[PDB]
Amino acid sequence: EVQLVQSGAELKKAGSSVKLSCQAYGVAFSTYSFHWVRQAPGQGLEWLGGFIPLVGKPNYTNKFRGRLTITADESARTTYMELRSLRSDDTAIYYCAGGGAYSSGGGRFHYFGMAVWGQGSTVTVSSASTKGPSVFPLAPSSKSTSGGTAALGCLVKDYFPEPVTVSWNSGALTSGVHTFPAVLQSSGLYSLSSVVTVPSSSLGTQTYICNVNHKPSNTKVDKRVEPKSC
Amino acid sequence: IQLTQSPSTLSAPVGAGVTITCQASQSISNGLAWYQQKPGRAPKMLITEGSSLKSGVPDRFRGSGSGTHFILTISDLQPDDSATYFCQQYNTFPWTFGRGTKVEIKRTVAAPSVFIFPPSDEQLKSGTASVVCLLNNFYPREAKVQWKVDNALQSGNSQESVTEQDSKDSTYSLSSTLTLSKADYEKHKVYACEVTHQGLSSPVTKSFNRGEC
Amino acid sequence: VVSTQLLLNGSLAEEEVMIRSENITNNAKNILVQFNTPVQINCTRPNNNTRKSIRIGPGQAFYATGDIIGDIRQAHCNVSKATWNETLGKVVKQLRKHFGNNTIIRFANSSGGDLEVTTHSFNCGGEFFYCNTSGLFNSTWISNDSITLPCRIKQIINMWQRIGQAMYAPPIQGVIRCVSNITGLILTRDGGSTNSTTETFRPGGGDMRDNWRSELYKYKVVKIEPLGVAPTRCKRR
Amino acid sequence: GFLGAAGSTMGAASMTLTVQARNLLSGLTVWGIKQLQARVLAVERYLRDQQLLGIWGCSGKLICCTNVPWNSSWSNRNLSEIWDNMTWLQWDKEISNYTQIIYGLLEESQNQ
Amino acid sequence: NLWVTVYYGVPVWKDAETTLFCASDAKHNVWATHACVPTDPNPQEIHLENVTEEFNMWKNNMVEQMHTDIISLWDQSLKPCVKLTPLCVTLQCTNVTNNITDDMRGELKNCS
Ligand SMILES: *[C@@H]1O[C@H](CO)[C@@H](O[C@@H]2O[C@H](CO)[C@@H](O[C@@H]3O[C@H](CO)[C@@H](O)[C@H](O[C@H]4O[C@H](CO)[C@@H](O)[C@H](O)[C@@H]4O)[C@@H]3O)[C@H](O)[C@H]2NC(C)=O)[C@H](O)[C@H]1NC(C)=O
Ligand SMILES: *[C@@H]1O[C@H](CO)[C@@H](O[C@@H]2O[C@H](CO)[C@@H](O[C@@H]3O[C@H](CO)[C@@H](O)[C@H](O)[C@@H]3O)[C@H](O)[C@H]2NC(C)=O)[C@H](O)[C@H]1NC(C)=O
Ligand SMILES: *[C@@H]1O[C@H](CO)[C@@H](O[C@@H]2O[C@H](CO)[C@@H](O)[C@H](O)[C@H]2NC(C)=O)[C@H](O)[C@H]1NC(C)=O
Ligand SMILES: *[C@@H]1O[C@H](CO)[C@@H](O[C@@H]2O[C@H](CO)[C@@H](O)[C@H](O)[C@H]2NC(C)=O)[C@H](O)[C@H]1NC(C)=O
Ligand SMILES: *[C@@H]1O[C@H](CO)[C@@H](O[C@@H]2O[C@H](CO)[C@@H](O)[C@H](O)[C@H]2NC(C)=O)[C@H](O)[C@H]1NC(C)=O
Ligand SMILES: *[C@@H]1O[C@H](CO)[C@@H](O[C@@H]2O[C@H](CO)[C@@H](O)[C@H](O)[C@H]2NC(C)=O)[C@H](O)[C@H]1NC(C)=O
Ligand SMILES: *[C@@H]1O[C@H](CO)[C@@H](O[C@@H]2O[C@H](CO)[C@@H](O)[C@H](O)[C@H]2NC(C)=O)[C@H](O)[C@H]1NC(C)=O
Ligand SMILES: *[C@@H]1O[C@H](CO)[C@@H](O[C@@H]2O[C@H](CO)[C@@H](O)[C@H](O)[C@H]2NC(C)=O)[C@H](O)[C@H]1NC(C)=O
Ligand SMILES: *[C@@H]1O[C@H](CO)[C@@H](O)[C@H](O)[C@H]1NC(C)=O
Ligand SMILES: *[C@@H]1O[C@H](CO)[C@@H](O)[C@H](O)[C@H]1NC(C)=O
Ligand SMILES: *[C@@H]1O[C@H](CO)[C@@H](O)[C@H](O)[C@H]1NC(C)=O
Ligand SMILES: *[C@@H]1O[C@H](CO)[C@@H](O)[C@H](O)[C@H]1NC(C)=O
Ligand SMILES: *[C@@H]1O[C@H](CO)[C@@H](O)[C@H](O)[C@H]1NC(C)=O
Ligand SMILES: *[C@@H]1O[C@H](CO)[C@@H](O)[C@H](O)[C@H]1NC(C)=O
Repeated sequence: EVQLVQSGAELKKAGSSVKLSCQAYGVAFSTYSFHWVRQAPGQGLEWLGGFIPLVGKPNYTNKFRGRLTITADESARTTYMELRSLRSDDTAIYYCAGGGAYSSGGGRFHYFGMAVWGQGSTVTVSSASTKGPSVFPLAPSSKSTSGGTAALGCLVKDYFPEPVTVSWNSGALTSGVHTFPAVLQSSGLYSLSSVVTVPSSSLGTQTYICNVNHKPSNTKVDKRVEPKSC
Repeated sequence: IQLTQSPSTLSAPVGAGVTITCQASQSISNGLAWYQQKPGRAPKMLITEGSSLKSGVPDRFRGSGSGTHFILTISDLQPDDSATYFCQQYNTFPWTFGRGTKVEIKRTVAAPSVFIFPPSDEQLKSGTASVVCLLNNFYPREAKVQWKVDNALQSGNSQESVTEQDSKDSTYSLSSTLTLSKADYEKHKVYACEVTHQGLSSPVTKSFNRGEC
Repeated sequence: VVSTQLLLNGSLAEEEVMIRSENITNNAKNILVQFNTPVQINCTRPNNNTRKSIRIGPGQAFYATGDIIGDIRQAHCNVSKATWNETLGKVVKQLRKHFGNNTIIRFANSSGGDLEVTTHSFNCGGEFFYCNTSGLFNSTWISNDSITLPCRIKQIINMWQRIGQAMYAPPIQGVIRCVSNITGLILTRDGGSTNSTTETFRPGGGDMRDNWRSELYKYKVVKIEPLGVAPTRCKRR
Repeated sequence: GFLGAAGSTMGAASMTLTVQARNLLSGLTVWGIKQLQARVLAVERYLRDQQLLGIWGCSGKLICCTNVPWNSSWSNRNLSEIWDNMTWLQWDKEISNYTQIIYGLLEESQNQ
Repeated sequence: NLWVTVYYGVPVWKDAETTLFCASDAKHNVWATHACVPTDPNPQEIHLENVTEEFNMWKNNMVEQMHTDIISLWDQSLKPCVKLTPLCVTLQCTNVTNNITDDMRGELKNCS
């Protein structure tokens, strides 16, 4: 199969430049069309650009003309996107997609869409600085037990910017796990709380650990959740 | 080329079929693709060339049309179909997406499960206290949540977070967080959340007292 | 390289000892064995020979053997005993994948034929050696030193198993020594019927196509057909 | 390079035709005669292909559109699963039955 | 609305037999390597991705050509050399003595 791997999250300043990379596995790089798309928070999709590396002449949207550059490296089989003079509205999730094309002669090329998608990279520009996440274990108690099921979890506070990845038991436990979307406070930082409901009989026998990762600050915290001692 | 997608929102019960219409400002031959996206996930292509079904996609999705009118039809709705659908054209540069339609699932009304929790001691050491009360597996999504600190209503200091519809039973979950300073937390003793739901005959109140398990 | 019963100066397998046969259950077919590591063999003719020229006509000379100065000894080859032990162990281990795990496997010597097919025949610096390999293939296997193979020398040569044309090899002057790699084997199996629990393998050869079939075994030749038609939606203008 | 896209789809292999095109012309007395015949045969094959292309109206081209419509009885697969989920080696094995009919149609369409 | 389009230079091949020629690195040798084409220092090898082929070791036609070439070169190398017709006469032979060993008895003869 064909897979695309992108870089990590990016935090930049206004007026600077940002570069993103996308590496492909499973196809011939020179004859496969690659496209860069973006999605603003709470908005639709916006096709930024795309090209076939063999032709060597990328196509751009007129809105982003003069600010966007798309290049390729066949030796490393990776495509690079450079965006210059970032503004306040450029914080978004950027996707790298791929598709196949053919030729009918005389410079005519026919495409089929974007069958393969990357996982996306979050790009944010603001005046704030990086802040390590703070993790607090939402311990189970008698007030969080209903019908033999007790709800526990972990809350993340005082971190910036997005995102933070939360997992339970290194991904072993997935059923009943609810990760509420992060919200913005007046302090300018984000906060969320990922919870999970488990049978009350397993509280004293099953160990629950929440693993939280904050890549831009390079933070990995494993917090154990236990019933509060009384 | 501009693509108009209708309807903006649509909800149907399990077992019924839905139709989404994509209309082009000018002829694009038959170069249209239908994509599906779930919250917190990259888009996945469903239909290419307008009517050719992609590999690994269930037969329930059908695409048809030509000229400037295309239709996407879901014959047998399933609990995993609540998601955002897009139509895109690739016939001529630049490529443009539609506005998208958020297909939702209609089911029976279910009562919420109410839980509450005071802030942990580690958070209390930082001078900030967050009391969190959660409503689990309640449908529909609309509900009323109120905070009462020592029988006094609190406003302007609570934040509500709602997750998207579940892909298994089509139920919502809500979390209400009340954030205060440490002095405000230790000033009062009794804290409660009151929840009003369509399926609940009376509002459900979950209360606790500071310093008690 | 032209040789019988042993493959010399060839290529080595990358991972294990390779056993190849057109039909392994048919005992009329030969088995080609490719080694993983080579076995060094040292062959020599120790006599100090003299060459004399005799004019047999206008502008025509004949090179005869003169006198041998010193003593006269027999040409021979040496192989390592431990290395041959290890190689035969690997070969029998690979053979036990086609005939069972509890079958006794024994190596015997050749059986009948002319001098070329019953001996390891090769060429060492202008001299044609025919060596007796009864000490190499003589053992049985149940689920510092050296081996000396005596050799003979011949001067009238019939190559390619033909008749009507013979070649005379003029003598070489001085002592002769050569060192080579054994990198393969040619074997044949005896058709033991009547519920035989043992298998006997004997060295073979004679046909030189199997010598160069062990090198041109991973190549094939293809012919390009660069013309195709396909359905598009472009029309001639 | 040469034959590089033999495992790629039909669409990907349509952008490297010149690589195969170039490697068809230059890329005792007993042995001397044998080698000469090979070169003469290669020249003859190249000239026959060029004459066929010229007769079809496609002189000096690598990709050539025609006026002959595609009969659905030759193949029913749509363009999405031909140019994107198929190689030329598989396509030849499927359309080997109808090749002569298509060639005759091309000739008689170009002549008329 | 589909039309036939012609592509010249597609990566398709078939099985065939032909005459391969000899090359050697760049004087009196039985196999006339001097008469073969010089070999390039760095040959090209193109790995065909996603390609599965069928091979048959025991029905390869390169072996027959190699056998024929070796035999022909051996026969050619003997043309300009001396014929030994007058050597087919009656020889008077005696056993060889003077420092032979036990295993070398009767292996050499002194013939006039
Ligand atoms: C397997 O391969 C090995 C390695 O290639 C090979 O061993 C080599 O054998 C040759 C032939 O006997 C040796 O070359 C000879 O070496 C000495 C020193 O030069 C001389 O006896 C010979 O030169 C004389 O004869 C030539 C013939 O015309 C004259 O041109 C020259 O002027 C001399 O008069 C000849 O070069 C070579 O040294 C060995 N190599 C080693 C490392 O021992 C072996 O024979 C191959 N086995 C088989 C079965 O083919
Ligand atoms: C045609 O052959 C190529 C290789 O010659 C195949 O590409 C290979 O596809 C696999 C799919 O799993 C790739 O593995 C993946 O690689 C990375 C790194 O580990 C990661 O995404 C996954 O964990 C997985 O291991 C593999 O790297 C890739 N090989 C190359 C050289 O790119 C291709 O799949 C074959 N095509 C078909 C249709 O079979
Ligand atoms: C390989 O050789 C074996 C014999 O060693 C062949 O099997 C024989 O098949 C014939 C019929 O074709 C039977 O009458 C014999 O009894 C079989 N012999 C044995 C020992 O079972 C086999 O067909 C050969 N394989 C091929 C592919 O030709
Ligand atoms: C092969 O090995 C034999 C035995 O080692 C060598 O022949 C002679 O053997 C005697 C004892 O039997 C030793 O004293 C001699 O030193 C050996 N000769 C030499 C020249 O060392 C024989 O030489 C070996 N042949 C080869 C080609 O290596
Ligand atoms: C064949 O002859 C080679 C030399 O031509 C022998 O290799 C030598 O072995 C001796 C004794 O172990 C070592 O001291 C030398 O250093 C070796 N020389 C080289 C160049 O490696 C080899 O042992 C002989 N093989 C047999 C089976 O007799
Ligand atoms: C295979 O080995 C056997 C057994 O050593 C050889 O048979 C010997 O032949 C010689 C004459 O050549 C006799 O003097 C011996 O008595 C025989 N031995 C036995 C046990 O009968 C046989 O010649 C060898 N075959 C070959 C070398 O082709
Ligand atoms: C090949 O070697 C074997 C083993 O050395 C020879 O068999 C011996 O032959 C002699 C006579 O040449 C007999 O006296 C021995 O009894 C035989 N040995 C055994 C174990 O039977 C065999 O003859 C040789 N082949 C030849 C010389 O052609
Ligand atoms: C081979 O025989 C010849 C004679 O046919 C021997 O040469 C003669 O040897 C005797 C005794 O030493 C001399 O007196 C003569 O002068 C030699 N020459 C001739 C022409 O008669 C020769 O020594 C024999 N060689 C061997 C190895 O036995
Ligand atoms: C014998 O094999 C060794 C090890 O592979 C190799 O280095 C050497 O060149 C070979 N010798 C001959 C004479 O081919
Ligand atoms: C060689 O392998 C093929 C399968 O790849 C098998 O059918 C055949 O029997 C094998 N031959 C031998 C001699 O092991
Ligand atoms: C062979 O004899 C010649 C001529 O007498 C001599 O020069 C040479 O050293 C001898 N070679 C040996 C004894 O190995
Ligand atoms: C050779 O192998 C045989 C069979 O295993 C063994 O009995 C014999 O001792 C070995 N010879 C050696 C190691 O010299
Ligand atoms: C033969 O024995 C070996 C010992 O390693 C084993 O791996 C193999 O499976 C056995 N083969 C059989 C029982 O057919
Ligand atoms: C064959 O092997 C046997 C058993 O080791 C041995 O006695 C005999 O001498 C060998 N024959 C040879 C080496 O010719």
